Amino acid sequence: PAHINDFMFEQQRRTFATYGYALDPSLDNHQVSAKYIGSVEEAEKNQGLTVFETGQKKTEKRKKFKENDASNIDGFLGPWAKYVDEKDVAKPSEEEQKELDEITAKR
Amino acid sequence: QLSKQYSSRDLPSHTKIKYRQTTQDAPEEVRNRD
Amino acid sequence: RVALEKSVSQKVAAAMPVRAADKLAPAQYIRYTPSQQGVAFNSGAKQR
Amino acid sequence: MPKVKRSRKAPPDGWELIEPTLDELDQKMREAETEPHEGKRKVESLWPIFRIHHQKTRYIFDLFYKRKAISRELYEYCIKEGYADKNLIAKWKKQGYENLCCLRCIQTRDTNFGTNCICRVPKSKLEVGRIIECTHCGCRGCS
Amino acid sequence: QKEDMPPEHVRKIIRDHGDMTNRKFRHDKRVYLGALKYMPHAVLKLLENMPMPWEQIRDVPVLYHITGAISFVNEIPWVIEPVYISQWGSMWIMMRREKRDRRHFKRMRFPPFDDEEPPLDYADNILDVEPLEAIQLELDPEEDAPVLDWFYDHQPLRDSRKYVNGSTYQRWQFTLPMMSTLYRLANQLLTDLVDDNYFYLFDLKAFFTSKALNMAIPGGPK
Amino acid sequence: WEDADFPILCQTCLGENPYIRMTKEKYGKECKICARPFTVFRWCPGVRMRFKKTEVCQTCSKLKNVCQTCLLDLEYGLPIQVRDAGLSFKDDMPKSDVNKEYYTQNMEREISNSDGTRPVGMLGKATSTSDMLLKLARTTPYYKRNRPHICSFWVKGECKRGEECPYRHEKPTDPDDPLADQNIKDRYYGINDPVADKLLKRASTMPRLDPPEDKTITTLYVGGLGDTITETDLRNHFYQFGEIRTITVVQRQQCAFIQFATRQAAEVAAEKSFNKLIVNGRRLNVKWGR
Amino acid sequence: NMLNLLIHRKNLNYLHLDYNFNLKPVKTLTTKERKKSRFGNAFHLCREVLRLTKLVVDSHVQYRLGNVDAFQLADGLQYIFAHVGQLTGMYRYKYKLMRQIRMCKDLKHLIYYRFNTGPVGKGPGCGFWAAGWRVWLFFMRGITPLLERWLGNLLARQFEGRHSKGV
Amino acid sequence: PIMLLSGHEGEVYCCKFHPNGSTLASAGFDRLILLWNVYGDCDNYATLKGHSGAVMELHYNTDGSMLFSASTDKTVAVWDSETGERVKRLKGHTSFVNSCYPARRGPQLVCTGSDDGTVKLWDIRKKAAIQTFQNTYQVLAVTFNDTSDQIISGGIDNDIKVWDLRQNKLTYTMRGHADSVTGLSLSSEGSYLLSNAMDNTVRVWDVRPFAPKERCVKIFQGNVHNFEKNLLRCSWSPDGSKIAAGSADRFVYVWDTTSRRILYKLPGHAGSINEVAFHPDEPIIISASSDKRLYMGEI
RNA sequence: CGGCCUCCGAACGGUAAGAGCCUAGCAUGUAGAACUG
Ligand SMILES: O=P(O)(O)O[C@H]1[C@@H](OP(=O)(O)O)[C@@H](OP(=O)(O)O)[C@@H](OP(=O)(O)O)[C@@H](OP(=O)(O)O)[C@H]1OP(=O)(O)O
Ligand SMILES: [Zn+2]
Ligand SMILES: [Zn+2]
Ligand SMILES: [Zn+2]
Repeated sequence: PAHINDFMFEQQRRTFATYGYALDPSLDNHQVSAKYIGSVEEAEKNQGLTVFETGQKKTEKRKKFKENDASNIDGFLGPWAKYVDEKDVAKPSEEEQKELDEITAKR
Repeated sequence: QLSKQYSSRDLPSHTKIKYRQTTQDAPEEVRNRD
Repeated sequence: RVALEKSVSQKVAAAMPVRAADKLAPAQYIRYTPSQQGVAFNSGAKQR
Repeated sequence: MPKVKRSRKAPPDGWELIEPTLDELDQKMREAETEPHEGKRKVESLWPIFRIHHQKTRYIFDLFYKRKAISRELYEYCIKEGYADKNLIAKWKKQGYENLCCLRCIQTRDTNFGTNCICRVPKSKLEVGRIIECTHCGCRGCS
Repeated sequence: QKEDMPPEHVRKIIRDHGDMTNRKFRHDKRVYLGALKYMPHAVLKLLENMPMPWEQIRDVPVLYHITGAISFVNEIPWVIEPVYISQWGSMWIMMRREKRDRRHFKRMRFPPFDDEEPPLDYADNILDVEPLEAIQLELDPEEDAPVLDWFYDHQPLRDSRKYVNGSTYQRWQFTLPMMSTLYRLANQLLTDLVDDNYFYLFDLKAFFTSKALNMAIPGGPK
Repeated sequence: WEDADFPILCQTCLGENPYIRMTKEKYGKECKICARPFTVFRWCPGVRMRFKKTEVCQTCSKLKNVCQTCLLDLEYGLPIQVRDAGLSFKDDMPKSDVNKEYYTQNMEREISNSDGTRPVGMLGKATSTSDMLLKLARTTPYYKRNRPHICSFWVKGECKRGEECPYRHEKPTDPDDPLADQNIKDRYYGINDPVADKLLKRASTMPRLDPPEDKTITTLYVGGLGDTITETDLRNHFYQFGEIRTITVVQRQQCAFIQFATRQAAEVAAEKSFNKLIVNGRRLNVKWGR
Repeated sequence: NMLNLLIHRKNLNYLHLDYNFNLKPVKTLTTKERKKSRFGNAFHLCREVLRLTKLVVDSHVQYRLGNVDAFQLADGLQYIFAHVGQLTGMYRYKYKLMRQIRMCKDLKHLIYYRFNTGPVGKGPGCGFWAAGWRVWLFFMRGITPLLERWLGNLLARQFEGRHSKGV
Repeated sequence: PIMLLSGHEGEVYCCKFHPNGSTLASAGFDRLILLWNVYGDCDNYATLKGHSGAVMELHYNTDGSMLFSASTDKTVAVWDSETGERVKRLKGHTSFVNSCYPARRGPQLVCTGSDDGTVKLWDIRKKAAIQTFQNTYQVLAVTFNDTSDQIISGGIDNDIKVWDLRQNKLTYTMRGHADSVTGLSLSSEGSYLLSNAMDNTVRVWDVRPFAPKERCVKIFQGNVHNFEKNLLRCSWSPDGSKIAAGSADRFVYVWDTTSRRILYKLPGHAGSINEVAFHPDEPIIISASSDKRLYMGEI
């Protein structure tokens, strides 16, 4: 029943999630060094920045809309505003559709 | 495997033990007596 | 007296059945040492 | 036929220019309410209701605070008559919470680990751009 | 903190589920069932906040289950004592003068609905209709000035920290004009006694002695 | 019901991130083995990877020493039919309803007298993990396990939720495959697991050293020696494994030949040595010479 | 919904509970069904308490739908509370109710024979329902723990099973 | 015995003895300060109140009568151990005050390190600032010099610094720390200073009228850091003999000055040890750990 | 100067017990998923 703090575990988890590498946590009686585990060369080339700590990313932010006038009768997507580079209807290939009808026959 | 059934008789009741007081006959006076 | 009374009070709260529930206790933080050791799993760390 | 008015006191005098907006928003709230329970889903049929609610109260949030095109006492009447959302507003007034979608999206008790929805985490910290659907509102990154 | 919701939320869930026959819900089945153990709480709560015939609509805080299984009116109906007595005394005078001045009172029919006439939908039927003048009595503007506006309010002086301790609605302080007007108005449901030398052999202790001696006062209990 | 400290599952089922998050519910559901209420701990497997949950009583687990989520053994990680047979193991676990309930009850009684360290019974007296099991054992975390199902909507077209199809929107497997419908209870009972029969066919076709005809062929050719080897090193490879009679280390062909003093000793050394007698890193081939 | 789920989970298809909370069979019931379909004071006491509240709610629904009147509503409520004896039929499941029922008759007598002190007539136009309201509310204060215990036990025995093992 | 102490709402960050060794001070997140009897059964009597942020440093006087405490809520505070009630609220500190150091046997004064970018001197009497050396960054550790004429500080530049109280410029800067400076402690010699750092290496120096101008004398291996980056604190023995340290491995580190061997790496703990207190009279140790308790080891 | 005014109704105990038989429901919503010189 170790006792740790959490905010640092949550920062570690944010990193290990969105950057893919993690500060290795093993608390061995063999004194290891602070090492980046997971996507090692990713953390190395990224200088170890965690998903929480601010750092510069020229990553293309996914294309979004913005209708913020709540006076429009049919307007306000507001906080719910769709990302504009998204499809309308998620329809899977006609191929798998015909094959799925066929399999629903097969059973 | 502890059930949730229950009973009218197992409701809490008589929840303090009357301890035998000083004048009635406490184990102290029994320690003494001849 | 001590161990007795604890087991008593658990069996007694059994006859509560309407538990006026207490809330959920503080979160558990546990250190796990797998017996499986190896560079490939846990992506290379000896503890979680 | 409207949200029939209880106070019996006369609405203060900026009501007449939010009048048709409020009326229309109520009508389409009614319609999106009776909108029946399709093969749609059961978790996802409670998004439009918060959409319309947040819609209306944002409208009034502008028309009192960002324009000052309305009287204090009118807008008070229009909360007390259940169009607006006094608590949503008193939070919206915060620094990081301008677009908080549904006032349940920050309820810390509403979730097992004691957090908010990922609907609240700013997308820059996510960096993964996977469409985020907060179950409650359906909303898309309110913050 | 835990915060309120639009009413249409619950209303949608509940008219959605209806009577749990649709295979869609199919798990709130068992939760619905398990909610039966508390149905006698819901009923006591509902019935102790009923709307007190001079008001046409009363709104109350409602706590409910995220699948609509149960709905506890979460409120305790505090009232100010002389306020309450005076209002019901007004009711007394109105009922008597009215049934005297009415040509023939009709008795409504119970059950008011038929056995398989399902319960009606609130919104779709009763939400918007006009609520039908209540049993208000008309107080005199000179005689009853100190109250004339706030009398028949659901919780009258709810918001005036000059009169009410707060938004919890306790600990009231009142003006003597107010009090004398009220007194005069609740004059009907009241005792025209000034002291206790009336109840000489007619009080709790006399009755306790009687009960113990198996004797009976002429007009007292046995 | 039972009460736990944490689950029991392999690394694959167990996860990758250093900080794992799992929620507990006491008396959450019914072990399809012990049939009774268990605790349920639910673990977040991977990024957009299906949250798993503990799926067997901890005693139902310590019984056969397998994974309470991954369902495969915890030492090797092959089907339980396989691992048992690879120990030559033969468990008498009862099957019928009353028989099984009586068995489970006395089993929990007998396991209550344990210290929580290792499975009960023959699970230790079969701990000679045969190189057959070692070789059938997977090497890296086959982390395809935490990918979702086939989004039946997305199989017909319908999965209109965008990318949030709750399931991998791929081509659904033709259930004609024996690797498709393996009833969890049967997989636990070691009852006709077609994946286990596949492991049997694989560990039957996998290369092992061959036997010769006449008993008097006691010369054994080890192919692929190299010039870092010694005759005493070939000996120490095949010396106390019996007695050797002679050894020819062919340096003009990079091989060896052990003439033995016990035929079964030769068999032990060579058959255990097939392609895996790795002293100083050279893949030798153990056969019976001409 | 709760009570109907209870029936139909018990698999009693031949009984149906209608909307004024009367329980009515749709067949002729054999013995085995006559017996399997018996219910006890828990089920029936809820049924009848729900029936009282439904009658109250539905007088109020008539008023707000607009059919009746404020005065007609008040008089109807007074009725309901004085005549709980012949509307519901709860006394048959907790015969200790007649405490309450005698209390509401005594109030009725007091109120009426002071109410018609003058020209006022001895007819229906009297709704002054504070008193009987108090009475049945105290009755409810008392009955809620009892019914919670009985219904918890009914549900428990429904979902776990009855313990004929260690009686 | 073992004598594990408990009662804390959170992690225990700061622990020390009476400069008598009569009553014991511990504290951490909980924004109050627990005090105990060290002897007997290790009894827990009194709790100081008030400090809004986590009490980042407790500091006695050297006799044992007054109590200084630097709390993260922008303030240092003086209190009477006689009472437990605050004598001064040393405010003005523009950000998180980490460290406080009251001068021993000199006139009444404190040097304070904080999260602003300043080292600040303050007087107990004036409610006024005496000096402020802005190097450029937040100041994490401060210990005086035994003349109370230099101020030693450890911050974020790994470059251990000392100010002249009179010449007011950077008197001594010494370097060799592999990463940030986390703990300073002046031995009872008045001369040697002890410094821990998360970089796994801890250092000793000697601040004299003459030291070799490169005064990195003794170095100890074992201290750990992790993704927590919690505060690390160390001490000498009352005899300048045993080096006492905690760390984020759950091992309390006991070395000697002389052979610099591992005298102990003691387990027992569940939490990362955030402060070790040596007894001014006894072979008594109290280990304040992030497991929301303490230990009292006898050696 | 005398006053005195119980009550009140429902259930079980009566209209067999059975095995088979057959089919809705009702529950499940899971676990897994393959390899080389
Ligand atoms: O049995 P109950 O429910 O109480 O009601 C009736 C009735 O009541 P409603 O007017 O409420 O329908 C009359 O009572 P009053 O109105 O006269 O008070 C009546 O009185 P009479 O027939 O004497 O006119 C009668 O009395 P009883 O049954 O003793 O003959 C009796 O009221 P009570 O039962 O309350 O007496
Ligand atoms: Zn959300
Ligand atoms: Zn939301
Ligand atoms: Zn949102």
